[PDB]
Amino acid sequence: LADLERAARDVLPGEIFDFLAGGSGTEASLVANRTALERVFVIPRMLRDLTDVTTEIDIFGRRAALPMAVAPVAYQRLFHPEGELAVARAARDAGVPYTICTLSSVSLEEIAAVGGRPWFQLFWLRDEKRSLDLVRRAEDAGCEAIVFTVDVPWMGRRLRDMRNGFALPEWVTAANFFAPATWESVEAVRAHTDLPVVLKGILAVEDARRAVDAGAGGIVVSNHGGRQLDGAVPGIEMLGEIVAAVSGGCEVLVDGGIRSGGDVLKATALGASAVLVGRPVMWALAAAGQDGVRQLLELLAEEVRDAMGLAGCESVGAARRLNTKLG
Amino acid sequence: LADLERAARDVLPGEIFDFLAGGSGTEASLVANRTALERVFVIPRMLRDLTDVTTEIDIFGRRAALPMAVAPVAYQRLFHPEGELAVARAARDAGVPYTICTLSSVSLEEIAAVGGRPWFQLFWLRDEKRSLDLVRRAEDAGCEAIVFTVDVPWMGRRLRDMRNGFALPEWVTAANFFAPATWESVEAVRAHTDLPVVLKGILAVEDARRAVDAGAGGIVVSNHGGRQLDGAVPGIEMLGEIVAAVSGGCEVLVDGGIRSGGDVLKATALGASAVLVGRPVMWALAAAGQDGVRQLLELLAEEVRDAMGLAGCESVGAARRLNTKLG
Amino acid sequence: LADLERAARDVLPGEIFDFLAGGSGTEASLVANRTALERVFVIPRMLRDLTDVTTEIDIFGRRAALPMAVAPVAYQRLFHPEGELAVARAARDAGVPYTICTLSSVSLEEIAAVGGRPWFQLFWLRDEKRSLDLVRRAEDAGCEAIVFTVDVPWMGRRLRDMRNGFALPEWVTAANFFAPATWESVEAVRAHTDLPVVLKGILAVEDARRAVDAGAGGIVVSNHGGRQLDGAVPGIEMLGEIVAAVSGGCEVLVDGGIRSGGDVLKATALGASAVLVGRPVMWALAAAGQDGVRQLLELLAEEVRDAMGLAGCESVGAARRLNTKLG
Amino acid sequence: LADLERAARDVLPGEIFDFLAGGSGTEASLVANRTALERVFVIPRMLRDLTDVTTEIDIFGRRAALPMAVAPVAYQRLFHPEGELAVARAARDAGVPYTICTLSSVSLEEIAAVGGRPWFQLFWLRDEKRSLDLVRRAEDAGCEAIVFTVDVPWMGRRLRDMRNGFALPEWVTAANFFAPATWESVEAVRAHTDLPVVLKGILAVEDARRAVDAGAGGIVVSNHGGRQLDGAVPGIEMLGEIVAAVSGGCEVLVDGGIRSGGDVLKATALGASAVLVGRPVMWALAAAGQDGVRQLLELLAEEVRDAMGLAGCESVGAARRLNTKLG
Ligand SMILES: Cc1cc2nc3c(=O)[nH]c(=O)nc-3n(C[C@H](O)[C@H](O)[C@H](O)COP(=O)(O)O)c2cc1C
Ligand SMILES: Cc1cc2nc3c(=O)[nH]c(=O)nc-3n(C[C@H](O)[C@H](O)[C@H](O)COP(=O)(O)O)c2cc1C
Ligand SMILES: Cc1cc2nc3c(=O)[nH]c(=O)nc-3n(C[C@H](O)[C@H](O)[C@H](O)COP(=O)(O)O)c2cc1C
Ligand SMILES: Cc1cc2nc3c(=O)[nH]c(=O)nc-3n(C[C@H](O)[C@H](O)[C@H](O)COP(=O)(O)O)c2cc1C
Ligand SMILES: C[C@H](C(=O)O)c1ccccc1
Ligand SMILES: C[C@H](C(=O)O)c1ccccc1
Ligand SMILES: C[C@H](C(=O)O)c1ccccc1
Ligand SMILES: C[C@H](C(=O)O)c1ccccc1
Ligand SMILES: C[C@H](C(=O)O)c1ccccc1
Ligand SMILES: C[C@H](C(=O)O)c1ccccc1
Ligand SMILES: C[C@H](C(=O)O)c1ccccc1
Ligand SMILES: C[C@H](C(=O)O)c1ccccc1
Repeated sequence: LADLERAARDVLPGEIFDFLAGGSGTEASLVANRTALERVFVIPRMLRDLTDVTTEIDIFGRRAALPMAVAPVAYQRLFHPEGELAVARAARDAGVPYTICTLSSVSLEEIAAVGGRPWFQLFWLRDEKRSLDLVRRAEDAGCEAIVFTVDVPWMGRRLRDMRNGFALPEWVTAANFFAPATWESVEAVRAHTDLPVVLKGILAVEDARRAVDAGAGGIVVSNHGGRQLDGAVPGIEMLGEIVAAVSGGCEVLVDGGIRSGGDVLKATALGASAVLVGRPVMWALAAAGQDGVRQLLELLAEEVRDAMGLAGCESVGAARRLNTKLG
Repeated sequence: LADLERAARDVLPGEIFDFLAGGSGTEASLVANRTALERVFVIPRMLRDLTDVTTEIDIFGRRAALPMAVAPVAYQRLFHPEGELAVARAARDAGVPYTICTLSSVSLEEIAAVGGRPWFQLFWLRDEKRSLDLVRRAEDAGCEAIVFTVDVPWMGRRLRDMRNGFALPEWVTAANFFAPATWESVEAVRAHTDLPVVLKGILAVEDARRAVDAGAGGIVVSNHGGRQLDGAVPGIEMLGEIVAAVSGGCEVLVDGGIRSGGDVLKATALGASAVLVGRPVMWALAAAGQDGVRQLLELLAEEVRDAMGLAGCESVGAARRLNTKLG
Repeated sequence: LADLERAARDVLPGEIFDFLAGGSGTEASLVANRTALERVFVIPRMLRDLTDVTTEIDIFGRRAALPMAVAPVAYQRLFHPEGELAVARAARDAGVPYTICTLSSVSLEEIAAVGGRPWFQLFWLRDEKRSLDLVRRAEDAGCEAIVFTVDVPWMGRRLRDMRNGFALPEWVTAANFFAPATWESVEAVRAHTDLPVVLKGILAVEDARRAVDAGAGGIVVSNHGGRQLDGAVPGIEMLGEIVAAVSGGCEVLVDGGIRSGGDVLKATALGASAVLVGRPVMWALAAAGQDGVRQLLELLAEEVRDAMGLAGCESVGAARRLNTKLG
Repeated sequence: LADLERAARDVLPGEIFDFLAGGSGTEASLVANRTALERVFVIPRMLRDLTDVTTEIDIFGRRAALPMAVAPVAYQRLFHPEGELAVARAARDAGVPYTICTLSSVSLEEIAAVGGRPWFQLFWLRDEKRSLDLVRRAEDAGCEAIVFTVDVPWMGRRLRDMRNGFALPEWVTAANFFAPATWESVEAVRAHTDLPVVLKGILAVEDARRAVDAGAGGIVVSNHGGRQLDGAVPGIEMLGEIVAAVSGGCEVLVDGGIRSGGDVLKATALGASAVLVGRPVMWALAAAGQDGVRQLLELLAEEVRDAMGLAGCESVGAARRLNTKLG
């Protein structure tokens, strides 16, 4: 919700609010994530049984309360002193998976100890052995999926951060402590874990197909929130094509700009299994810590149920069968 | 007309003007109703006989003076002290059907006693028997059609109203005194009345077809003025597809954003039998009571005749055969 | 040119500037005339012989210096005291046809006496005999074509004029001194003159075809400058379709929003034989009388030649064979 | 980069900043060059080997460091006292071809003596012999290609310059010291040089094909930065069609609005061999002379490499095989 964004702008130092809000380049891809969702209209169905509307899904072996997970966002102590623990606690209590980052400001084992349904996001290290160590650590700690970020051979050029000369406060560190990943890297991860491997940052149809062929359990259709290639298509504009191409071969998630339950409904109707949400979770953390994130997740939960029922869907499956029109 | 909107803003308390003007969510569907009409252009015909231009139609057994009816709008005493009686009187005198609401602030029997061509809008009650009682009451009072609202399994989230903490003044009540409706509910209504049943809030083509199959006498292609699902397609964007699918099997009405006789002409040219008009009627009621609504209906009548003749149509039938271009 | 518009706003009384600038309704069709031209892009050709670029055309038996004529605009004494005589003189000297109006503020015989290539615009009178008298007068005076306006069964609702309570100054009159025209009216005119009859205000393809069948020598594809049906498609959006349908059976002119030589080039490339120009001619008349109109026509002549040659066209015929892309 | 534009506005006299920034007419084609690029989105590829990303290309017999050359811009002493020598030096040092203009404010032999990879832009003179002299001079001086400008049968109408009454300062001259070029002119140039002839200002597909047939070694798909025909399509909107039509028969360059490495990537993905960059180079020259241009070229080099790798391309060839989506 947009209320939370203003609250976060008030509390955070400007340069940190910019690290959070910004995109790469001219921010064309950042803006397009929103434009893309705004142009999607749902064709709701009427007069269906709504006696037992449920927003639950099963994904990567487990039930989730909503078709949504908290996206990986590095260094969450930048936003609140409890950082990742505040968010992970709120996510647990909401029944939403939480993605622990490779660049988390609290150790992955500490965040996993919170409980809930933790996933682990991997950045490939120069050193196949350390990469595979991180994976093994995550698995030993009870993470349920490996979200391999594949869109960051190196970081995008964030002009806000360069303009600010933004740097990590010395009170924030990479508590778990890089090279471009390839398909060979994916295979090394797949061969070393029994957890589902989910490739995050896929936009081309042939890469979605190859992800299935590679043994991925999922993909996240994503332009990294407009922070990587400036001019990369929004994931929501590729999603329907990608869902058709994989034809049920893996879960297909999407992110970028999801700001309401209606947006979740749009993504579902375009064929997404679930969405990730990034910036809004951080606005809520900045504004009110754990209880802020809890309130955000409850509002999203309400909005998703509302939208589903208004659209005649008693389940997320039904929402996936909704048609859309581009406006 | 837009003159009336400003007049109403001046006279009404802010929170009531917001209950009236607002949509759900981000108001995306509210804005899109207008955008959709603005992008439609008519291809007028020339050099046709206009000696006897008539705006009359026959609908649900009766003549109407224009291809238009007053939409159901709950609690019209919110806008003027004479509420529904002022509007119903003006509608009668203009030869326009008036839709009496389930949530009317004057009793349905009182409004029907005004005369004219009253229709009755139904909200389904938890309790098939009370629902069917309302229907029987309406029929006994001389209502000519049952407008079953099928897009409100529960109310949309109106953020204006939540922000205002808007509530009914204790001087406005539901003078006729809820559960999600299904297709079984439609059948129960159809089996209990000889009046045409008109399903209001249809947007999917397959729901329009099923409405015909269900024995509806009409549908209203509608996103509830942008007040229900935020992100629901505008009815005007579905209308041509829907008209083709039903292929004369029931009357096909449309609403949402109709603000002029030219807009009526656009809807007709897209295949609508008639339109509903909501907010403008309430602006006129707020501004000048019965005579306000009369002046609005006379202006609309003038604008419809003007537009028709400019477009070479001596009858509404001819207007339906006009072609359009999207701009 | 836009310089002239400001100059005219300065000199004219507000209500007269509004009679000139305004459209009907919400001015949707007025704005769309401009939008339509702005979205058209020309694909220029290179490396062609331009040794003898000519902007001349033959139309309705006679040479014209440019593919352009002055549109019919009633009551030109509203804008300058010399009214129609100032404009007709400038047009003559530029080699541009001038359309004398039925509602001219100087008599048709006086304006024709100026010389040049006068056409005569007809409004159909209640009274076939008086209509045919006007036609005969025009023909006896040496007018070369009858421009039958077919888009005014009655006048559009000009809200600017209603708001101003605009009325003709008693010093402006209809110096030549109404009913809806039909196809029978066209035939009566065609049977009573040997001059080419040009139907002005055609937008539907089937009306363009029927115009040919009816023996018209031309049509003007036009929404009457956005002053008749509000929501009528711009002529420029129908032109290519219309040109294809008539397949050389009559001349096909266009008007609405032409504001430069580049706009003339766009219209030509879409298949127009020539354009009409209305409002700009009146801005020039208001600003500087006869010499104002002369300067406007010389600027347009320069701009047309410039655009043609830049686009590799040594003749208007070649310009008609240019391709376009919609942006 | 946009930083440089403001810096240049500060330092340059207004009328010179306008000679540089302006387009012809209403500047519709100038704006459309930017719009066109902004609507192009790239579909990046992931997980490819990026161990040796190279931005180098071979063109017209020689290696270039980037798929980019400095566009021909007349009279560069207008912007800085070192004019063309400052730019040519920076280009040399960056490994970017520099296009020497026929209307250069330093002699072509002086600029060629700088070294690097100089090309020579030709304007056709009234006098085939002088034209061919210029060509021979360029060839004798070591220029590697002849960029024949074919979109200037005469200059466009630059309203900024007419409004300013802009004229060359007497301290700027055409140091190398006109008629419309035709296909016969192209042949005369082709027959008189062994250098590749590159036709600059092609927009029609059939002109691109005829350029190949004529023995051109390249074309530049271009609307001359919006300075020639106002309303000419942007080159970027024709590029994909043109690349398909020539089917490898010559190099296909593009210009107009390229303002970042991401823009270069878009052009490549649409099929361009390379781009030209005009205005930005002049902003950098105005702001900081030779070192300004060097800094611009290093920033562009960084941005091109960044974008390529983010998009999974280890070479420009790979970038050409990227797909795009129009937004
Ligand atoms: C401050 C910030 C940090 C991020 N850090 C990471 C990261 O460490 N790993 C990752 O895969 N994605 C990262 N992302 C991208 C998000 O996972 C997600 O793709 C993007 O934020 C989704 O868009 P949304 O923020 O619009 O909801 C980050 C995003 C932001 C805004
Ligand atoms: C204040 C308000 C109250 C409404 N109440 C009802 C209602 O009780 N029943 C119903 O079916 N629709 C209701 N509607 C929706 C209208 O019938 C209609 O679909 C919508 O207003 C049409 O759009 P328009 O207002 O843009 O003309 C209401 C609309 C407004 C603005
Ligand atoms: C003040 C005014 C008066 C007009 N009078 C007439 C008229 O008497 N007869 C006619 O056929 N068209 C008339 N028109 C329409 C023009 O002939 C022409 O279709 C329209 O002005 C073309 O558009 P433009 O003004 O954008 O160039 C008039 C237009 C204006 C602005
Ligand atoms: C001030 C100026 C002068 C120019 N002079 C020439 C010229 O002498 N020869 C030529 O072929 N193009 C000329 N051009 C056009 C450029 O070569 C190029 O096509 C255009 O600038 C590319 O667009 P960009 O400026 O947006 O990068 C000129 C452009 C500008 C802005
Ligand atoms: C992936 C993520 C991002 O900001 O996109 C990131 C944040 C900080 C440092 C490295 C990467
Ligand atoms: C005009 C409207 C819009 O884009 O607001 C629209 C919605 C759905 C499909 C087409 C157009
Ligand atoms: C259907 C209608 C509405 O506002 O959409 C309504 C108004 C007041 C209370 C309930 C429903
Ligand atoms: C450009 C114009 C508009 O959208 O204003 C248009 C009207 C009808 C069809 C296409 C375009
Ligand atoms: C046709 C023309 C017009 O304004 O469109 C007109 C002007 C004055 C009076 C009648 C008609
Ligand atoms: C993007 C550009 C525009 O509309 O400015 C365009 C010109 C011609 C064709 C398509 C797009
Ligand atoms: C081609 C170029 C231009 O400005 O487009 C030019 C600049 C000055 C003088 C002549 C031509
Ligand atoms: C909505 C978005 C945009 O134009 O910003 C888009 C990007 C690529 C393709 C279609 C739409």
